[PDB]
Amino acid sequence: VQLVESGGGLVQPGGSLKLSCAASGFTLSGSNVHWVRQASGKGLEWVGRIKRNAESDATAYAASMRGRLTISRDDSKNTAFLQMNSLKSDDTAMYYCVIRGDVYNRQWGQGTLVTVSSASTKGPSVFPLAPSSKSTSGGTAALGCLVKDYFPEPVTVSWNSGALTSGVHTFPAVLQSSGLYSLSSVVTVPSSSLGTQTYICNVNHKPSNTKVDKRVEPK
Amino acid sequence: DIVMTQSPLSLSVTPGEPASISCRSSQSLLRRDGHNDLEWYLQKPGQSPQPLIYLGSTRASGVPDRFSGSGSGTDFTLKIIRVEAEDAGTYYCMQNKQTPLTFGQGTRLEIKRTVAAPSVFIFPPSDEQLKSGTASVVCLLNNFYPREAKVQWKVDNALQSGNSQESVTEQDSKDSTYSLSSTLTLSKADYEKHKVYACEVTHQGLSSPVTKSFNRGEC
Repeated sequence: VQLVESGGGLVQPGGSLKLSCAASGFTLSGSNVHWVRQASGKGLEWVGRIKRNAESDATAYAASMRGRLTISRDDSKNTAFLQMNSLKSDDTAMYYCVIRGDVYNRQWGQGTLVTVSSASTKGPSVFPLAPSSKSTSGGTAALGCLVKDYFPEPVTVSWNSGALTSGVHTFPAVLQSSGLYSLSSVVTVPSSSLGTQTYICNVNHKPSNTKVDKRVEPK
Repeated sequence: DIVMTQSPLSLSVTPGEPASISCRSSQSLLRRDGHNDLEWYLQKPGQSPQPLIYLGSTRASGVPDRFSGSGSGTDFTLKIIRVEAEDAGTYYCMQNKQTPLTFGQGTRLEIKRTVAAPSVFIFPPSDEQLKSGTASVVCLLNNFYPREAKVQWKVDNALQSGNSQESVTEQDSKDSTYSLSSTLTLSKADYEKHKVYACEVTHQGLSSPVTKSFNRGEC
């Protein structure tokens, strides 16, 4: 059982996007599929739903999303879709697919981010935050990666291809005065490991197809 | 539409102690079968919402005994009999009586823990960023509690006002701490014109403010 969400991304104001919610391990025609959105640092807002086959594939939509939504199902793809037209900046949010049925009951997908902006995509610059005496307090060292000047969100940062998780802090991105986001991802590690243990940060900005494996070295 | 009113909007509970969240419905959520069309979700930092309680009082699969849903018709309570570090997140009540499905504002649960002074680390601009034409100075404040912290930037004793941005991580699900990153932005020309970059940190856990600094070109 898995829910695969896609179709989100950057779109200009007045444009269109079609979100996909692909089900694995269970049949969608037997479930009710809901869409819920969340703007960054906000609450939850139901967008609409499509009922199961036994419930006449009946669709309902949020008043705020008036005549701009089309929820459907491709029972051959085992996929639900949310077509959104004439988008505005107020539609910028993470869109979740929620299952109401026997399997994955009241459970949510990982979501897909929709950004309604006039700004263009920009891949980030990845700079190392090198460990040194100024980043070593006691028997602990800190190091990181500065993921700078990108648009839109999101960026994913892992350390040593997921093998380094303990002590990791990937900071929420800040929008700079330039209209470009910037984040830091840091790790505190033992200072005794600095010369022998390798620390690579794995940055991926899917909107711009930028994937960088950056080695952070001391000194 | 059915208005959902959550109370309180935030609360701070020390692990092992109980937590209670009220939900008020603008319409009757009571069903013929004696249950209520009322659910509770929790959104942990960086995750999608997850089901806790459905039908007013039924625990979702995998949800332990310590969580209970109660109340009837219009007035509902989510109880956490003994709070754990992992419970840090935002709790939401939702009605599923009719469409639109509506949610409460969200209740932010903070895990109260012992005051922890931050570990402070400073990162000069990387040679590679300087090569690209820009300069970012990074101040890391690691694993502190409570979240209230002040970072003061000085460049050769000149207080910087308006040229830094901070980013705070959500409460850690394990050790209940926060981490902060302050970034000082300067042009390469200004960076090369000064020697001393100082980050001054104020926090409850520090008896006096802590300064972490570096001199450009070493000293």
